[PDB]
Amino acid sequence: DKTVRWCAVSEHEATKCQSFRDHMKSVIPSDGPSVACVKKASYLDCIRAIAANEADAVTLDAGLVYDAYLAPNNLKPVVAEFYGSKEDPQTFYYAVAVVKKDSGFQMNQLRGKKSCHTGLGRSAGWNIPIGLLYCDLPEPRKPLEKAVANFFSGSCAPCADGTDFPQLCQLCPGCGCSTLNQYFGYSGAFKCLKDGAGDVAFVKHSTIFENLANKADRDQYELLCLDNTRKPVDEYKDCHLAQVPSHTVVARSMGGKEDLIWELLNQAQEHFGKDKSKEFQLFSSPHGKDLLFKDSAHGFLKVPPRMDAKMYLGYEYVTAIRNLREGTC
Ligand SMILES: [Fe+3]
Repeated sequence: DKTVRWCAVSEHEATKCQSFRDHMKSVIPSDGPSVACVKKASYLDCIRAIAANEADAVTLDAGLVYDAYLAPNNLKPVVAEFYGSKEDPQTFYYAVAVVKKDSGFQMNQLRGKKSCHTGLGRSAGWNIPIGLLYCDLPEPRKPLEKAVANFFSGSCAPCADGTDFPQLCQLCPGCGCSTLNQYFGYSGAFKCLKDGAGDVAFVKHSTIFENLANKADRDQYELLCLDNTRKPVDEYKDCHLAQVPSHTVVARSMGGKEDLIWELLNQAQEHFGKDKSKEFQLFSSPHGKDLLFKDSAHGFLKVPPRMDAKMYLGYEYVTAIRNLREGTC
């Protein structure tokens, strides 16, 4: 079988997936890999669809690769994004806290603010900033959601349960887990800050550059540094919360079609990759940012075949995510 069933998360992704499928048909020979689109309501539905042999591939933030590995889904990373450039491929990025200039507060003054997160469980939007915060609370509210809900004065945490924790959806009611939620993802969390809904956006170092083309506009923003100071958004290298690994395509650990997923993706970056074509762009869309893959990605690299999720993420990140979810301090 030469079809890779790609899992698209809701409507904008499904639109781009269809364009992906149709543009690959225009350049890959008829005996080559083809794209079929499967649409689901959230990454987690895609994880389950893949484990159940209803879909083959989906791209996940590395924090979500954790959930993807857990039994009984047992998926594995097979193809990783890289950032930066072909010339120096980065398989990491920086988690940063973006704030508006002249809002005055520092990192130790986040209590009571309104917070914009990319989504529950994601590296920059959640695992890093909450992972740094949780234990350092004097309060054992500590199985996360309730503790974060009380610490901030209202949030948008896409994919959180708004019935159980309404505070975490105050800025984005329903906490929708797809780009139909306008405050989902890196650029949704940035808009949440830009719009004045929240006081801080937990996103990545490219995010503000993806959204504000003009240096004068960007000058109205700053980064919160862990030593309770602020720096210009250009100085993320010296002012970030953490470095985290690349988003990656996951697949079944057995019968995953990983070899065919690589073939589809490699041939796709060849024809429609970074600045390759004006007919189609793997890495951007008129339909939204970060659909199917990150806009900030410049291409794909194959994951070594021995490497399971825990090896991909590494010991410190797997341990932190495990500890963060158990509230162990
Ligand atoms: Fe991410």
